Order: sequence, then structure tokens, then C-alpha cells
Amino acid sequence: PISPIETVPVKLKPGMDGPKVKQWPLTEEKIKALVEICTEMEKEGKISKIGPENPYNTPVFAIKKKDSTKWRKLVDFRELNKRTQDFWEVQLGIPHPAGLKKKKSVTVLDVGDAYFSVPLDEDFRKYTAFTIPSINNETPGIRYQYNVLPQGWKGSPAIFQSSMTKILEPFKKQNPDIVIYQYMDDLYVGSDLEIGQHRTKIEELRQHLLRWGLTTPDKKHQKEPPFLWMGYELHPDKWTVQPIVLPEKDSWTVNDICKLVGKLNWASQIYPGIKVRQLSKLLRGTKALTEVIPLTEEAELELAENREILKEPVHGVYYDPSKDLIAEIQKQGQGQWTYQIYQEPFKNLKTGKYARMRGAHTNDVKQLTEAVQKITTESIVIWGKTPKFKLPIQKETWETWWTEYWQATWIPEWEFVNTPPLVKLWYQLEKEPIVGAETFYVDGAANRETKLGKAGYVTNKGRQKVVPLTNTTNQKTELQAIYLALQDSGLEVNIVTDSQYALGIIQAQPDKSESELVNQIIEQLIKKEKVYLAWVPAHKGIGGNEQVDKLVSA
Amino acid sequence: SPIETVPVKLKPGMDGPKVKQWPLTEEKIKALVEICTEMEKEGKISKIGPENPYNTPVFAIKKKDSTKWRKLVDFRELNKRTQDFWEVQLGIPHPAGLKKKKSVTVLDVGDAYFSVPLDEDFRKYTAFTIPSINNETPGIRYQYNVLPQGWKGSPAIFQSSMTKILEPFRKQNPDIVIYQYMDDLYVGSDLEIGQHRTKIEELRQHLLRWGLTTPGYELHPDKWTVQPIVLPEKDSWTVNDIQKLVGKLNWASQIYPGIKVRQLSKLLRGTKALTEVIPLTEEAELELAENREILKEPVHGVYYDPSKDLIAEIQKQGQGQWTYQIYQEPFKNLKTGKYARMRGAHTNDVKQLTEAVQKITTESIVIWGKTPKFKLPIQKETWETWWTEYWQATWIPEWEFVNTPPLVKLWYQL
DNA sequence: CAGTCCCTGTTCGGGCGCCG
DNA sequence: TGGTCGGCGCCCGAACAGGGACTG
Ligand SMILES: C[C@H](Cn1cnc2c(N)ncnc21)OCP(=O)(O)OP(=O)(O)OP(=O)(O)O
Ligand SMILES: [Mg+2]
Ligand SMILES: [Mg+2]
Repeated sequence: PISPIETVPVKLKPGMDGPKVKQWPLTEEKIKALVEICTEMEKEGKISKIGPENPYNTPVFAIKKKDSTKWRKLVDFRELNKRTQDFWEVQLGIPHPAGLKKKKSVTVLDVGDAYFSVPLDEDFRKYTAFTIPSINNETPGIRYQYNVLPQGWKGSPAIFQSSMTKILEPFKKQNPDIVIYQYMDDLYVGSDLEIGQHRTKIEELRQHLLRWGLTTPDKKHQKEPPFLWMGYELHPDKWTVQPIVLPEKDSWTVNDICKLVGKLNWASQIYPGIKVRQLSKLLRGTKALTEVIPLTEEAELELAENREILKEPVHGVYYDPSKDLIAEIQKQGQGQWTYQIYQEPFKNLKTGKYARMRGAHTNDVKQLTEAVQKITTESIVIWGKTPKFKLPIQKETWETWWTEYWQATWIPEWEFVNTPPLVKLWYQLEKEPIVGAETFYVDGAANRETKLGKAGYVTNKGRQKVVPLTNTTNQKTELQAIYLALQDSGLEVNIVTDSQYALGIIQAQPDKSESELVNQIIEQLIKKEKVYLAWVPAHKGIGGNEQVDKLVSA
Repeated sequence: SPIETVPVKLKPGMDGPKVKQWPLTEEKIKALVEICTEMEKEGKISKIGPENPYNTPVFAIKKKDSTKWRKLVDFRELNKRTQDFWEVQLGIPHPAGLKKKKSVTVLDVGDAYFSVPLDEDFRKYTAFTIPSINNETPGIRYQYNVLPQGWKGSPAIFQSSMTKILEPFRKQNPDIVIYQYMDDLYVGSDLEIGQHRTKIEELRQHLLRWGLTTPGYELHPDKWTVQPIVLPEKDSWTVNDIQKLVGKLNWASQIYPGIKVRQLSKLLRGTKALTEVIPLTEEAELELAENREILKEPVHGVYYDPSKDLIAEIQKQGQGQWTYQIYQEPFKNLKTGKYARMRGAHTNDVKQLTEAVQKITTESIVIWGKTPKFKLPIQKETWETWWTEYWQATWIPEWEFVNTPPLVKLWYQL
């Protein structure tokens, strides 16, 4: 029936009315159902019939449920929602199979017509008015309104969830040693008691819910391990995701690629080393999700590559609060990375990827940090703690990167993991001038109205050179100039610059950039055996400065 | 003595806070929870539901050398939405006396605040959502009935009944200056700790059996103040070794307009070789020690306008070295200092940067009764990740994240 | 001084996945 | 025939935002 639980106060958006839209024709199938449902509800009192006095109306329909055979009534409360107040969603995130701890006794149990058991505020009921049309569409349609939370109303969730808790509170309060991973209406009930005491207690829970108006129909996995929960299969000692079929085709569209990458993304939590950089890059050209995109070799692999990883069946284990938490990462290639968390050598709790290209000029160590970061986070959202790491970077590569970096950066208790490809800097700029080294004086300008420009330098050996520029910027110049001074320099150099832009970009020790030019600049710096770089206040009479700037001018 | 509740309006033209609660350790959830239950079991708070569109983040802080915990909420979002209440209507003068005051002492007493009901029509804004590990149970909400610590109005109201509680001392000890910020109370004096510390133990029993309860302690920020802009001393001066001191003394000019370049700038005009040692002039070398004479003479133009926001930029100088510049306007730093790693501490960027951010601010207050908007040198995500781990100040200053390298070897370096 | 440009970040929202 | 809602993840794009160098 309907539960006693007190209802939740809900107002409309200040100075606004209720819905008032009609009903679009529905198949004779739906209607044939929408009725059979309502009859049952009305009689059960889940909704009362309304007359002329209710000046409101919103549209409905039905979508089939999982198993099917049964229908789900839904109301297009789109409008009402916009017109309703706001709510503070109370579902913070999602639980993770890898977060469950070992239990001697587990069971699960969805709740029957959840939404339709929780009372909906007396007043608001007006708006929830809707109409069930007929077959021939001649005789007027039947008009009703809800008393219990309607399916698809901007607030239903938060209210159901809120409600439930309050309802379970007493039971939880009186049986602390029982855990209950509640998700909306689905209930995960574990404990460490014997089949006896446990199933005994389970029943108590069950009657208590029913007592409060909540139904636990036989759709409750008992001694049914593998319990089905949240998309996984809960075995006594391990879990896993359910069938994760990928779409096998020939003519690919943006939509497809989307349902693909997404589906793979779901996998990435357990099947190690999934990757999508290439496939999802295939979705930069904002277009119709119907628009046929061309699959590229580059990515054609990434598909079939991952398509293989999914052939191997896999599983994960659960959490032990006694053993420590390890996280180890590896570099999958193009700025991508794959980590796996665990406590036991080849007993993976969870696995995860990371391919966020942050910035325009970065390095592996920069990324390898924002990984630790991302990991640290979720590992707390899941285990409420911070995992020790195993990093493919040398205790010293790091020691260097921070004591020498200007910004503050940190990485939790970790330890080296010798296993390529290892991480490291590809060049450490000289912190002092290299004696007996053709000290260069670089610079380059550009006209912002013609988009043309010049770039060049000079040296303590008089050596002079300059190059013309197309569409270049007041920026592209300085660089373009630093680019040559390298190729026009041997193992040991000494370039001096006025521009901060390029100096800073360089001091970052980048080794990855979408900036074409910057690439070579780096690559060159890698070939050189030593390079010093200093800065001088541009446009102020300074030795060597003058001449260079002077030379390149328009 | 709890009768009257003061009406509080949200600065019209606005709306309330709606900031999501972020991840917390399991030590902290089991924390807040054991707190938030007692706090409800004594009506300071009351559970609430999802029909309330408001939220403000929270958390705990095990107190330094104090085994017990202490709740805490990031009301920064509220205070910014209820300033006119505690700004225009309930302003604040200028307690300059503590600045110069020998030895000060910070004493937190916000604990009192809870013995004063809060405007009901307002409470709906003090909403905060405790969370759950691995997301077992949905968020557990709440609301305030009394005065929430860390709120700026909280003191702004209690301010009255406070003064009164303090007369049996303030007047019988006019020497000692007493200030109140947020949840903290300052006891600036001009005596020795052999007394000053014992005088605090007296201000304790006064506040104790008067109703309130209070959980390198002392401070004397004046015994530090600003710092120099020190220059390099050599017997030799290379091309660059000069091209540097020149560039620096170029920016150092915008702060001090009385610095000269020409004599030390003409030391070369050709594409000279960087390492060519060239100590080269009578007037240039005289100029050096001159521009060097200006860096001893504290700048001019610094006018502290309490009608604008204090900023603060900082620098990572290796080895626990952090340099800052408290300032309201471009190149006019009403104060600048340097922070050195405390004794015994380990090398951890954030752990430090924070401690810094704090002292910087602790000072800021006892020197302007305000907090500066730090322009941090770290990565959002990095900061946002561990900071909370190291904090301890019952308050939380504004802050932004920026990235800009040291090209003029920092006028402040060492 | 402004009015610009470059270049670097942040935010927000859209589409899909997964859960109920 | 395809149409609802709340959570979170990911990718991407767009709208901002702030400095530095120029110009006017
Ligand atoms: C409907 C609600 C969660 N839910 C599931 N799907 C939807 C949807 N499309 N819109 C709104 N809510 C949705 O309950 C979970 P569900 O168990 O799927 O349906 P029910 O109301 O509990 O009824 P029964 O147990 O007989 O299946
Ligand atoms: Mg159900
Ligand atoms: Mg230039």
C-alpha cells in the first residue's frame, strides 16, 4: 500500500502555474496498458480521478521494463520540472563492488513499486494531473492525478532516497553490525552471521519495510550468489561486470563511436589497458550523431586491440581493511596511462585508465602526477583512504623535478617500480652560462595587420642570420627564432632572450605539445649536449639585444 | 542568556550557497558523524531533506597536538553572500594597538556562539551534507538553529553580548588590547610571557565561569615585518652576471622609482660573450651601491584602503623558503615577507605552502582585521586534493591558482 | 592611457556509458 | 514511432577569464 512516512514540503517556482499540455496519440498497445495499470493504481489509491476543477495536464506513456512483459508508466513532467523548485540531490556518487568487504552472508532485494509507495505532498498533487486518452479517441479521456511520487518528476529521486533512509534508520540503528548498501530502492544486505541468524534478520528487515509500506517481492537473491548488483556479479570471493557486448559493424556514425567509447569506458574499471584516445579523437568534428565518420587505421587498431582484451574473461576481488592499498601505473603511450589498484600481487581490486591532456605544453612527469591525483581521489571515494604507489619514475628523476620546479607539487608515499617504459626528463637546461659557447642573441617580430614577420639572432662571433615569416604572431616569432639558433648551434649553446613567453614554455621541460614548432624546439634541446638560457628586459638598450631586435624589424 | 534572535537578510539581488560536498577520509566521516549527532542531540542542528536547495561543504581538523577533533565548514560562499549584514550595518574600526603590542595570543571561543539561537527564516542557508564511504548510504543533510562557527555573521551579532562579558577585564586591564575575528579572540599585550601568558590564564577563568569555554602559541608579528630586496656582491661581473642584475634592477624600479640603470647598463653594448668578466666603471660601481642604498629605504605610496581587497602572491625558493608580498595595488606592497621551513619538518610542498598561507593570513588579520585573497603557485587539483589534510585555522581565506615563473630571480630570492 | 591582439586557463553544457 | 527523471564517469565544444605584448 502507501506508507505512513510523513510527506516532503514542495513549492512551485515563485509566481508560476502548473502544466497544461495535452496528450499526443499513443499506440493502441500503450493505451491498452496505461489503462490496465491505472485501474490497478486508482483501486489501490495511488492516484485519484479528477474533474473540471483541475485546470492542469501533462502527457504520459509507457516504456517496457528490463525483463519486459511488465510496463513502466512515465509522465512527461518536463514542464512541471522547469516550473518546480530546486532540490539538493542527495545521491553523492555510486558504490563500487571493489568497496564491498568480505561478508559471511549477503543477500539483495529490490523494492516493489518503490516510487508508488511514498506519499506525495497533499497540495502539489494538483499539477501531477494527466490524462489517459482512448482508442478511437472519440470519448473523452480519463483524468487523474497522483498521490504517490510520479515517475519522472524532477524531485521523485531525492524524495524516495531521502524517505527510504529515514525508514531504514530504526532498523539500521538497532542492528549496527548489518550493512546496507542502499541504491535508490535496491538493497544490499550483508552481515557476518550464519545462514541462520542472518536469514532470520533478513526477514526482520523485510517485515519492517513492509510494516512501513515497503514490499520485498521474490526478486530477492537469497543463496543466489552470484548476487546481481549494480551491473555486476557478486561471487563469494570475487566480482565482475556483466556481459559487456560491443557493437560489431562496418559503416560507423558519430553516435556509434559514442556508444562504443562509452561502453569501453565502463569496461576500463576492470579489463586492464583499455584505450580510446584514438577512437574518441575521431569525434572532434562536431557533427550529426547520424553523420557517417570514417574509421582510421590509427584507430581501427585501438578498436580491435581493445576488442581483444574483452575476449579474455576477467574478475576483481574485494577489499580487506587490514592489508594496505597499492596502486601501480604504466604509460600506455600517447600521454595515456593505465593503473590498477590492489593489495595482493595479482589480486586486482580495480583497474583504471587516464588520458586527460591538460595544458598545451607538458611532460610525462606532469601527467604522471595528475594521475596519482585522480587515483588518490577515487581511492578515497571508495575505500576512504590513500593508496601507496608504485611509480615507473626514478626516486631521483622526481627528487629533481620538484626541488627544481617553481610551483609546489607533491606525491604520496610511493616507491620506484623498475619497469619500462620508465618516466623521466629529456633535458635539464644549464643553470649557468656555458663558457666557450657561441652566446646567441635571439628575437623576432611580426606585423599584426599583414600577418607577416621576421625571426633571427646574432652571436659573440658576429654570426648573423634572419628568416621571413607568414601569419606568425608576436609570439610565433620569438620561438621560430629560438628554433633556428639550435640547429644553427652545436652540442653546446647559449641563447639569450627578452621574451618571457618562450622562456617559461621551455623551462617547463616540455616534451609533449600540440604546438608544432615547440616540438622541434624540444627535440633539438634533446640532441644538444648542454644549453643555457637567460632573459633580458626587451626594448631597453642592452648589449647584443639592440642589434638583434634592430635587425628584425617591420 | 538566549532570548532575542536578530533578523538577517540575504543581500538582496542574490541567492544562497549551493556548493557540493567533496570527498572526505574515513577518519573524517566517522568524525563529523560522531560530532553532528551530538550537535543534533542538543538542538544546535536538525536533519533536513532534499527539498532544501542549499549546501555548504564541511569537514574536520584534528587540532595541533590536540587529540580531539573539531568540525568546520567552508562558509566562504555564504559570508560573501551576507557581507552587507556584517559589513555596512555591523562594521569594524581599526584596532591598530595590537599590531605594535609586544605579545599577542590567539584564543578561540567561537564555541560560545552555539548558545544563541539563529534567525529561523535564515537557518535554511546553514545547510551541509555529510557523506558516506564508497557511497553506501545517500548523503545525510543538516541545518543550524544556533550560530554556526566560521560564519561571518555569527560574531557580528554576538559582538554585543561579548563586549559586556569582557568589561570585568577590558577596563580593569586597558593595557591589554583585545580583538575578535570570526571564532578567534586576540589578547595583545606589552608585558613578558612570564606574565602575559599568566594574564591569559586569568582571562580564561573570567570567560570560563562567565559562560564561555576555550579549548609557539603567542605572536609578535611586528618583530619581523617587511624584508629587503638584497643585491648580489661579487669581485667579478660577467656579461650575463650583469645582464641579470640589470634586468632585476629594471623591475625593482617600478616599486622603487629612485633606482638608476645607465651606469650599470652601459658596461657593454656589443654582442659580448656571456662569461667575459668585466668589472668596468667608477660611477657604475658607485651606482650599484647607490641603487643598493634605495633597497634599505622602505618604499613610498603604500596607503591601506580598507575599502578594497588585499591580495598576496607567493614564491617557492627551495629549502622551506617561501616569499610573499601582501599588497592591495600593483607594485605597492603594504608588506612583504619570507617563510622558512619550521624546525624538524619534512620537505612537502603543499604541507608547507598551506602553513605559509596561514601565517601570512594570521598576520594579515592582526594587521588589518582582514584576510588577503592568495594567488597560489600550485595546481588546482593538487591543492584541492591534500590541503584540507594540513589546515588548522578555524577560518578559510579566499584563493586562486596561478602559474608564473621567476625571471628577475625574484627581488625576494634569499 | 586606453583599444586591441596573441596565449593560457577555467567553466559550463551537450552526447554516450553505467545504476535505480 | 520515440517521448521522463536523479547520480556518476568520459570525451568534446563553447563561453567565459586573465596576463603579456602591441597598437591607437
Ligand atoms: C522506477 C524506480 C527507478 N527507475 C528505474 N527506471 C526509471 C526511469 N526511467 N525513470 C524514473 N525512475 C526509474 O524504481 C526502480 P524499479 O525497481 O526499476 O521499478 P519499481 O518502481 O521499483 O517497481 P518494480 O520493483 O516492480 O520494478
Ligand atoms: Mg524495485
Ligand atoms: Mg622580442
